[PDB]
Amino acid sequence: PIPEVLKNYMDAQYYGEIGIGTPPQCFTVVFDTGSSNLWVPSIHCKLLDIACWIHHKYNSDKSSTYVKNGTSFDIHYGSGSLSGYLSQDTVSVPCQS
Amino acid sequence: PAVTEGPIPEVLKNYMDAQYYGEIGIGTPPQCFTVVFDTGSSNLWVPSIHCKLLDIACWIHHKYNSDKSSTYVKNGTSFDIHYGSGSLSGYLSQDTVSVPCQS
Amino acid sequence: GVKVERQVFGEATKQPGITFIAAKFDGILGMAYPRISVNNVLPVFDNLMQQKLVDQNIFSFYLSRDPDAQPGGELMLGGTDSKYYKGSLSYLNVTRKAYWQVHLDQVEVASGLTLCKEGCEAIVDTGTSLMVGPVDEVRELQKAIGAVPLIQGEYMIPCEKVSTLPAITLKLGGKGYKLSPEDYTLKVSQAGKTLCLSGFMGMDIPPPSGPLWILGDVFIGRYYTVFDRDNNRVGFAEAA
Amino acid sequence: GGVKVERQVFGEATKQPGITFIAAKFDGILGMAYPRISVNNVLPVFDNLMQQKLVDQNIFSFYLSRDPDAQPGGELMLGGTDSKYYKGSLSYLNVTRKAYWQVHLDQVEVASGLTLCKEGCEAIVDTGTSLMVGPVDEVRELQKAIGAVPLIQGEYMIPCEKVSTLPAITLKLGGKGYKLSPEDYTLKVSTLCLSGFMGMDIPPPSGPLWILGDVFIGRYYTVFDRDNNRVGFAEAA
Ligand SMILES: *[C@@H]1O[C@H](CO)[C@@H](O[C@@H]2O[C@H](CO)[C@@H](O)[C@H](O)[C@H]2NC(C)=O)[C@H](O)[C@H]1NC(C)=O
Ligand SMILES: COc1ccc(CC(=O)NC(=N)NCc2ccc(C)cc2)cc1OC
Ligand SMILES: *[C@@H]1O[C@H](CO)[C@@H](O)[C@H](O)[C@H]1NC(C)=O
Repeated sequence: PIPEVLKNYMDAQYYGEIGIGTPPQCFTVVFDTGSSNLWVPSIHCKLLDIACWIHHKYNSDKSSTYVKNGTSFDIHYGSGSLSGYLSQDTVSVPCQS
Repeated sequence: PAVTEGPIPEVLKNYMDAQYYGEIGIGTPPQCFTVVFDTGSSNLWVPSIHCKLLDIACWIHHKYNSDKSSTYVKNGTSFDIHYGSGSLSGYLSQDTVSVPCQS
Repeated sequence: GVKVERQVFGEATKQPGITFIAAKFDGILGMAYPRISVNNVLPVFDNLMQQKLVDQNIFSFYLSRDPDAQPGGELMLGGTDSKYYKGSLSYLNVTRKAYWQVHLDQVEVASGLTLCKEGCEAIVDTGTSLMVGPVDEVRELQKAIGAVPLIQGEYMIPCEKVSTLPAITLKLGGKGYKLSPEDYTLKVSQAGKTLCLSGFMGMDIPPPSGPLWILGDVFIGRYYTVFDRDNNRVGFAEAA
Repeated sequence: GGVKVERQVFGEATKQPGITFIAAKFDGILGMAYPRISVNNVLPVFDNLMQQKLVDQNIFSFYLSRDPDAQPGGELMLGGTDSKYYKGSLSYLNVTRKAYWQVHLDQVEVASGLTLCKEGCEAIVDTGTSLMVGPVDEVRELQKAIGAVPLIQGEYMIPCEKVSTLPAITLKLGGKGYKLSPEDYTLKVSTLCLSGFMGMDIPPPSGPLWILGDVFIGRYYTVFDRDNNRVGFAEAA
């Protein structure tokens, strides 16, 4: 079995490190059993998206296993919303970079 | 030299470049409270010991107790303040205000 | 580690609000069923399953409630870490394969109050920090535990009263899952001031999905949770 | 070394709705504007301190530190001015309306070129406001001009890498020019850079009004004269 160390922030946020691409690009994610989709901030994110400024961004040009989809997505969580576009790549757990 | 009293310095505490508050006293003997010396308002208010249980702010802040002051004068008149950020309600009272606390 | 080949994911370009500015994580890796997947994308674990990358198609969660314990938690892909739980796992069958949905027999308050008396449906959610229940039912609960409403269905308890509070038992699969007041209350400190946040939140989940109760990190914190995909069930143990 | 204001009417707050006061580090507020804007027309603390002849000069001054590390964090001087916290001479502005500490603002020139408040505005010197406040549209122009982007509650964020590159903002008061360097009108947060300029519309008869908050006062030692009904400013030290 693979152990994924989780970081605890104020008993409110539990997140662990993952990898997207070849070579893996590191990102911290919430392993949410209440949702069924994987998403990370894109490098092609809007300048208006401030959250993007202080968070890791996926760059498809730096990955060799990246497969383009392009299909637009729209997620609505109780707390917030996000939209973007679909992509396909290799997901490493833990990061392994 | 033997000089006359002069001006009163009220040391202020800075919290995150957002909050500037100093210590004051209400009553005889003075009960300490920290206040914002707001030049944008003209009213003095502190939390009362008689505050409603729903007022959570009250739980973690110093409360005035009129029974512990000898210079307390009851008025009872209700009040309501509206600031650009927030609001509050209560009742009026009269007492001695010390600057700094001097307790 | 493990490598999940040919995984479809979303590259977020717009994150309106403040929600994600505040957040310490970069994204979300969903682990519920493929039914609740946006644009019916095959989720990470379902792909990891299909690619036979694990022997057992199960995943475990240990969440530390210190909070500053090192590590602060663990996700075990393809098994269960015995060093983080006490006794044996007690399994509950998943009622609807969308969320990790189980039947909740009752919500019991030691002092007297019974909620969800005829039985409800609950979801085991790692992306929720508190316990969630219907607005009216949770309103009864906090009247019963002397808590007062703050804002956005959140209630606060005077810290001096936390000692005196009653336990809250959740009846799942016939067994009883007690939460002591220290389990269901959060000592939130800020600007040198301490408040006690109730681990119970009022929120109405609309149908067809709802009504639903949510067993969040408050629950999973006190009970090591196991998510079985081969047998479609959720197992619980006392966290160590 | 302190004062005792006898027979002072104040409010004992019993209801504080919201989260505003939960968050707050202080217990209450001691208002220092004119008796006109006093709720239930109660005589304010300083007006009482004046009436009781507890000071020689009926003036009060504020020094506010712009580094939360520094000790003291600020100073309120009742009945005078602390010369150890200011440079050069005070430059006085006459109060236009005796309610708030209201002064006429000639212009707000952005070094880059843009000029807000071109025909002149009315501003209030407010210690209970941390940021600078101006009309929503005028402040919107300002942030387009400094490459800042909006978040919520009329607040704007600037990429920190761009703060060096930013233009100064001069406030024309009483004929003199009060410059704020980008480091003066920007605050580092959590690491995010919050613009010291906020958009908010104060409705009439009171408004429209600009608010010179702690951002301003922190850079310019502020004097509040009640005998002469004026506000004095000096380069803070
Ligand atoms: C409530 O306190 C107020 C404030 O002292 C009292 O009313 C004021 O009385 C002063 C004289 O002491 C006047 O100059 C003010 O103009 C009055 N206030 C208003 C509203 O204009 C009031 O009488 C006290 N009430 C009770 C019941 O004792
Ligand atoms: C800790 O930060 C976040 C964690 C996770 C998410 C995604 C999410 O909304 N997850 C979730 N589990 N929602 C609860 C729920 C409510 C109703 C039903 C029907 C199901 C589930 C967003 C977060 O940013 C604030
Ligand atoms: C994008 O991904 C989805 C899910 O795998 C797939 O059905 C769809 O065909 C893809 N679209 C394109 C244009 O590649």
